[PDB]
Amino acid sequence: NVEEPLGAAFYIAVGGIASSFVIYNISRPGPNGEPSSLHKWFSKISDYKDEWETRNTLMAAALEQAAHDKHLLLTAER
Amino acid sequence: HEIMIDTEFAVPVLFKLLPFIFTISFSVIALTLSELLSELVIYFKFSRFGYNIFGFFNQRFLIEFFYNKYITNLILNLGGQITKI
Amino acid sequence: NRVGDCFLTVGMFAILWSLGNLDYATVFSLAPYINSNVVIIIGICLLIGAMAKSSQVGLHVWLPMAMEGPTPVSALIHAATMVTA
Amino acid sequence: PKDAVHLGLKGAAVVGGIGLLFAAVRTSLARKNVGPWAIFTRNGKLAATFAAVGGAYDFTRAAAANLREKEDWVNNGIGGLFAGATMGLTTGRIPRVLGFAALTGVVLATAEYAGSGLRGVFKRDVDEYERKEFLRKNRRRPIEETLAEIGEGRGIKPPGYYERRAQRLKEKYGVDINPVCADPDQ
Amino acid sequence: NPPRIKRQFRDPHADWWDKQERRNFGEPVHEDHDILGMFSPYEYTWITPGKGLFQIGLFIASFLGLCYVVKLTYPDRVSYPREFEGGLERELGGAGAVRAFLCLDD
Amino acid sequence: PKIPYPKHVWSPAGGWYAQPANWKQNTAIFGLVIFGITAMVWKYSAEHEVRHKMPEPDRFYPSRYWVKQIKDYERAQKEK
Amino acid sequence: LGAGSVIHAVADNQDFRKFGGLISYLPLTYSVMLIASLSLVAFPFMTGFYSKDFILESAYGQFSFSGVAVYIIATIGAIFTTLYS
Amino acid sequence: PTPESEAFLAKKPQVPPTFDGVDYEDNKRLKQAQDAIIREQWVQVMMGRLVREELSKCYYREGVNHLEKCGKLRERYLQLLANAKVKGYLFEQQNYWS
Amino acid sequence: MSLLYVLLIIPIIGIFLISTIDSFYFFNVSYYKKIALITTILNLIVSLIIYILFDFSNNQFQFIQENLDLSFYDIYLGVDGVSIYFVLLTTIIMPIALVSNWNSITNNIKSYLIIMLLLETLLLAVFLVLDVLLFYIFFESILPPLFILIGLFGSSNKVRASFYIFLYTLLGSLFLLLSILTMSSIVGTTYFDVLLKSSFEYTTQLFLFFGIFIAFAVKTPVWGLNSWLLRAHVESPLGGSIVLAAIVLKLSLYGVFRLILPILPQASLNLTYIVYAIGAITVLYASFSTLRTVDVKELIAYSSVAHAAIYLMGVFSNTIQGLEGAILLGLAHGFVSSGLFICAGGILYDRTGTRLIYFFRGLTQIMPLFSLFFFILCLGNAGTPLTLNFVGEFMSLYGTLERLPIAGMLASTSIIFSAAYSIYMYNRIAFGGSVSLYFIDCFRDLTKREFFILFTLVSFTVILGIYPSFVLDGLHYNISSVVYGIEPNASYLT
Amino acid sequence: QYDPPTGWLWGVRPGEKYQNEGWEGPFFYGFWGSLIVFAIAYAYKPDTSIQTWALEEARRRLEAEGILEDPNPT
Repeated sequence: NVEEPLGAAFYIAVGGIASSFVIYNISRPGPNGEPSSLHKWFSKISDYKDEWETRNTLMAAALEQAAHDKHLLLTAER
Repeated sequence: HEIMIDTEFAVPVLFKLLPFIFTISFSVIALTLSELLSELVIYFKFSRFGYNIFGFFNQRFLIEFFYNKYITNLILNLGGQITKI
Repeated sequence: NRVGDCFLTVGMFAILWSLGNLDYATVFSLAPYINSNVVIIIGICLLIGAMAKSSQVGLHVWLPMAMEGPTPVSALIHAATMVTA
Repeated sequence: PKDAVHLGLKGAAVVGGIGLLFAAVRTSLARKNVGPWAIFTRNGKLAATFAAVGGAYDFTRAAAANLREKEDWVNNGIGGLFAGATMGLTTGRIPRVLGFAALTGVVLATAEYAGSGLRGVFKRDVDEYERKEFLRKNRRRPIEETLAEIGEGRGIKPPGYYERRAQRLKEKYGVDINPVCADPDQ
Repeated sequence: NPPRIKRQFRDPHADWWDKQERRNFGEPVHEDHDILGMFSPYEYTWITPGKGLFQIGLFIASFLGLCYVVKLTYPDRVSYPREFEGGLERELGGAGAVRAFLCLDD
Repeated sequence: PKIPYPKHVWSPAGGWYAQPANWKQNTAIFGLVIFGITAMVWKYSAEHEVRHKMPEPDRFYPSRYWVKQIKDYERAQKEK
Repeated sequence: LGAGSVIHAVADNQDFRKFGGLISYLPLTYSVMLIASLSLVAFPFMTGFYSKDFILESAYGQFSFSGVAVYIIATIGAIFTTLYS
Repeated sequence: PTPESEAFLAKKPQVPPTFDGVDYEDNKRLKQAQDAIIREQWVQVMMGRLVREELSKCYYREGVNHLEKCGKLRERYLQLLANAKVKGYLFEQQNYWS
Repeated sequence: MSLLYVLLIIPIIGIFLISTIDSFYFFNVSYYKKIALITTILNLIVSLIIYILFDFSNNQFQFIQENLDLSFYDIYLGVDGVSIYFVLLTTIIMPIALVSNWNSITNNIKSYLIIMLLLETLLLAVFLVLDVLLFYIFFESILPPLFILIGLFGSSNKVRASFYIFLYTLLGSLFLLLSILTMSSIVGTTYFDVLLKSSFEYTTQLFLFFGIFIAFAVKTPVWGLNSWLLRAHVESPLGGSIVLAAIVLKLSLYGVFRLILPILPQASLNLTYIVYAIGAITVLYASFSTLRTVDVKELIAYSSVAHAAIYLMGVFSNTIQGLEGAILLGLAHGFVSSGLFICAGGILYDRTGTRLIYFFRGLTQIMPLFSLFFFILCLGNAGTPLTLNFVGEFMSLYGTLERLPIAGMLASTSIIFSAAYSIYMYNRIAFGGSVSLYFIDCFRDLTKREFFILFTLVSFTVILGIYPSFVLDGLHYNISSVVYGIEPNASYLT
Repeated sequence: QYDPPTGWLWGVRPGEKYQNEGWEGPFFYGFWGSLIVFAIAYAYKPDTSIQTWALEEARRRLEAEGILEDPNPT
């Protein structure tokens, strides 16, 4: 009559459900107030208000001008 | 197309009670043709005509027989054509 | 039962195409005002899907074969609940 | 209107004349002496083969032109198929008559649609700089250009599509379009 | 290639290396060995499909026979179509939906 | 009798005739886990079960004792 | 479930050709299977009576060709149900 | 009405949803025009989802009398269903009409 | 420095470390596998951080880096909604592919590990570059490492398999190259921002479509052009067979979102009936043959041809639902297909040495855990709900149906036929008898390594099938830019 | 009667124990650990989907109609 341990899988499944319940409750932004500090930090690091538009527009223009130069050189009259 | 009111009123009494009549009549006959007469079933199961319809309905209208050789085997042979040829 | 689900899946595709959703509230509130032909298309697909799981005269062969399983399975699934879906 | 028969002999003579050349070269590279007149004894089946293809290509490519009265890439396709087909009959295999007909017809069709620059490509005679600039900077076309040549529908529903649909359905099915009022009020 | 026969038709009671499959170990196999074994579509050997199609056709003849009999002698309706005040106009969806019976042709 | 089977095969559903010596102690533990999250499902349901009709006060309706969307209605109607 | 107790009582036999006389051996099983059989045949005043028999009345109650036709189609089905029962 | 939050200030298009009078050589303008076209299409479609939600609430509220008490949303949803659809910016960016 | 270049350079550090430890310290071959495994997980960490900074409703490419050093060929990296999930899938799959082949690779471990790390950098560059010539440079750069990987670590027919993949890919690509070159001549560049606002002539679009479609049809693969996959997916080692079926096949699906839909709008609309004819023919033919396939590996490999046709039809739907479901299908397929190759090429093959389904039967009696995961994996291959495969299957079939009903109807027979071969293969291996009598030596069940890589794969396909909003959320705004059409009353507003 | 549960998980016999191969630490603490840490961090990632932006505008557009009685009467 060997005994059976509950086993790590029992705690991984139970702990996963328990952790999900715990984490979800603390993740709420409150009743109607401002989002918690952790939410604000995530917004701050991923701010990128106009970072990519400025960088992207400069790159397209630089390669527009490249193309005009290439066109002028390969279409040069023989 | 609601038929509730006519079902309770328009149907003649005989038709409403008919399945009860047909059930008692056909259940005593089934009892009468088994342990009371019980040869007629054996006569029928060896009559040439009754033999075929016994096997027609025992074999489920032959539907499964035609499903295998015309649907699943054909699907299986189509695959064989593609893999080999 | 997948042969039925093919038509069931296609029937839901017809519902999404003509209504933009398939919630019961949205499908049934708008049904009287919808094209009569698309209702026929949708209903035919629902009928073919229902024909397979309720094992009607076309897609019926799987049901008597389901008796290979244990008898309590035959009572709960192949007699009173799944076939009634 | 071109003489297919008169052209066909010229095509056979030119291509088959090359056949006599390779026939004469194969004769000179023969280890066993067989005589000068062996050019038409055993090497004849090479010049005859080559002139057979030239006439088969030129006649059919000319004959197809007279049937439709238009000179384009396709005429060399049919001539290629029959040139390829006639190269098969020497082998004697039905797979080979089609295999060569496929090869020669596609090659010769491809060089006419493209206009292979073997004898020289087309001359633009125009400013190459402005041809590139015009294609690159043309970014909006009038809607009539796409609509006339991709059609209307299949998600292409320009303004006024529904009114056009009502008239188009009326002439083909004879039904007035009027969806229901979907509301007890109004 | 051995003769192409489903392995359904071998002896269940013979000595088999694989009793479940009904096959001996060195036994040669067909190029359709995959779809000739025990786990494969059953081969129903009741009757030839030529006769089989005939028997089903008689049932179709019988089914159509009852259809004709009912069509010749089936009772006429007993009650007039129920009249509905206003034809259930508003509460069946308005004029944009189907209405009920109201003073129409019969 | 009892079908012979390998003792080297590990199954999550138990195996062949698998009954642990502690079956009752572990059934108790799992039954508490099932009850524990079923109550959590009960708590979540009572807060988000939405109705458009209010049951009569004199009528059997055990939902009235936990579900919020009508629990507040009863006390709101208790103001006149 | 009643049949399931029959198969369990015998050595898991499922062929009718090997049964009979089991009424004195399965008194509760026979009684419940008899109750279930009368409800299936729609013997009057039983659970199955109120449901299935009313479909038959409704079928004829719909005073159409198809309704009366399938009342006939279903009345043979009622007859042969009694026979298998 | 509900005030716009900081979420609906960063992504609010600053330009009308048109490709008219836009220089495709200005990358920022072309992208802003493309963005504005997409946001308008998505709003009309999400207008369908919201209207679909009161029609759902009306349906289970009314029951028998939904066919005569929930028709205001049935047209409102049907109009949005027949008009709103995310179709992109690509056809207008390449063709001009009227 | 951009995080996108961090993605590319980390696997090169692993190549440098693996090739150099022998000089730094007879090093044990276990250390290289730990270096190679740790390298791939660090790469996943950067991808998870990129996805957490990613903006789901931005039209400009993100995580770009200024260059201002214009050469003739330069490498520009960017990421938007469509390409990010393909990036995450390469990073999620590569650690599993290494752990899958942990004990099976017995010789040339540096060579095996260095090629896989090189393939990760090359495969990720495909979804990250911002240029169509850059796209082709990396799409075709994987050919040498894949050629050498198959011949060094392949099975008996490895030489033929390694010759088939290189030659088909080289040939189809040279047709794509001729199209990419014609575009660069017309526009002057293939940088995405410049090239996307180009409107080619319709006749040019037609000849540009062909060649591009010739290439992608060979790499989809469509039926009749699929002989290379069956030779190369089967003969390839399990790790390389995972990369070939989970990531390599998905480069042409992502290539439609960059090379066909935004720059060939009219041709795609007009030639849809050709594509849907090939796709529907592919679904039917790829399904009947995989019913008759007796190699278990060849059977799993060739079902991919059947699913690749489904999301190829969904990518030509011109429907936001079909396009998204196509990405979901190609994403879910790379999970289930990876697991099935592990189950067949890794678990059956390593124990038996044979791939013939004839020798397998009733493994449930001995391997309870294998049958557990192999059944969920076959349910995913059959497109059962609560699996991301169902959601991708369902959405791309609706788009296919709404675009061409009859083609969508014929394509919608995969609900029947894919289930037909997934359960037929399952019931012959796991079920259908007690235990195969050719097993004179009892087997062991799933090891911890076999259990974890399978459990991870069925986890991704199930969580994402219960909440597909994790992928669908960042995919909505950017695919809105690849649809072609207008409404009669929602266009040209003033 | 019933039998006690038996079997060798991972194929490790009762006499012996499981032996680490070298992939366990990287897989559990690295790949799985990162995926969990990513999950909690995802719960704080700000919403950037086009719907929640468009629901806000569409809410106002339907508010300026007979639908969706707005909180303020302006």
